[PDB]
Amino acid sequence: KLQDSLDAGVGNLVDADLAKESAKLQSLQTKQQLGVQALSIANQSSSSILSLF
Amino acid sequence: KLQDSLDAGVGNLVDADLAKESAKLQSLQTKQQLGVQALSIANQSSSSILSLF
Repeated sequence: KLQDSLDAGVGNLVDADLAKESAKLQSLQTKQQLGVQALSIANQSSSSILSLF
Repeated sequence: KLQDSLDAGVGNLVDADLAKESAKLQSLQTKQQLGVQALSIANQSSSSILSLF
């Protein structure tokens, strides 16, 4: 019983809960796709100079 | 981040505003054509004396 309680305490000490991570993964994947879109929009800005000439 | 800030500072230090140059260039082209035509009209001062003789 002592070894059981000790392993349970180590598991509380270290193990992460995954139900939070199913949310965190979705949020960061969506934010990454928005970041690539924002980076494309930022890269495109230089094209306007050519219209002036 | 610090190298990005230093590069942005150099860019503010030396970059030209091309939208200003788009106006300044056409203004100088028109002024140059006016200067050439003015020099052409000034060249003909010798023409008037032929009528006197």
